[PDB]
Amino acid sequence: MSKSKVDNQFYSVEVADSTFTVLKRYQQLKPIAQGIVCAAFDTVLGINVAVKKLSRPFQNQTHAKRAYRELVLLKCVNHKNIISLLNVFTPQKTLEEFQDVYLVMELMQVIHMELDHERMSYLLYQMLCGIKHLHSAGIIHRDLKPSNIVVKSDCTLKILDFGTRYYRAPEVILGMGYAANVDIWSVGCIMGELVKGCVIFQGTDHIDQWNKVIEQLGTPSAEFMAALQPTVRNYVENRPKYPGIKFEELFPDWIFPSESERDKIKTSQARDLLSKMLVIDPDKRISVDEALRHPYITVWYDPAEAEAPPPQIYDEHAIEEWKELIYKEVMDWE
Repeated sequence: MSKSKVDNQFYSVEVADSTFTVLKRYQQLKPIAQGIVCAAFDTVLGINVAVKKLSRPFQNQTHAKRAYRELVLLKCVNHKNIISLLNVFTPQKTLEEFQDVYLVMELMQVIHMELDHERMSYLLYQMLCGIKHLHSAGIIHRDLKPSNIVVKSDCTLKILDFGTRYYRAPEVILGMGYAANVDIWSVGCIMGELVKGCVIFQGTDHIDQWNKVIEQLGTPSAEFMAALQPTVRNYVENRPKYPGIKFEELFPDWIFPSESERDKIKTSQARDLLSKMLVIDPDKRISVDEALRHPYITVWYDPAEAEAPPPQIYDEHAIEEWKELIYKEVMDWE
């Protein structure tokens, strides 16, 4: 029983100050503190990938920290709707000889694209699947925005990062402390932007960002303001009062698809979901679980995507302990 050659045999290519020694599957390598990163083509998967070399990551405590967190964090969070770790390998064949770690990542407009309800609800479904998986691995994104989401021509969506002010939730703006559903506010902002064709809350500065929120959604409840630090409450109380604009005025029927009788029902569904995500008070904001079960979204629901279990929940060593810990993480990828 001969072993797979493209997956087990290495070639070297010189890049800057370092020999890149990679599996034969990774071809046409081109360069693009953490380490050197080459773009490549994975001939097995038939996709573009980024190959990152970490040289002697165990040789420094601070480098070891970075390396060990990145390996365990990226392993926790692999999902079809997240830019994921595809492969980890080392050319070296024993703990004693172990020097280098290679990480392989997937290498990767639609705002202003004319979408129908089918495509919009699918993009939103996929965003929510990606956020749920992150939350289940104990990661809150906190920084969701159009410029860290990619869509393929077939409307397959992936989130690029998981560690501007337009997409940040009120509780973050006012520094109240936050839970998972900060990410729901961001989804609301992106959904609003997709439909309305502009940034929903476009503050000229950090002070104006709050003004844009209350101007459109209205002054928040006594309960929300009671939860603020007294100095923050005092500012928020002294703002002019706003009643809020009805979501039928902010997001009229005619800016959603209106062709069929199905479109009319889906527009009410879309606006209903939007009215439950763009809620100032996070205690009253829809959760990711409830959003995935919302009639607008749940037509796409597949346990394999929505309940895709994370391999583990993400939460001072000697040089030789760090080395051993990193190497065992590489050996899990066979």
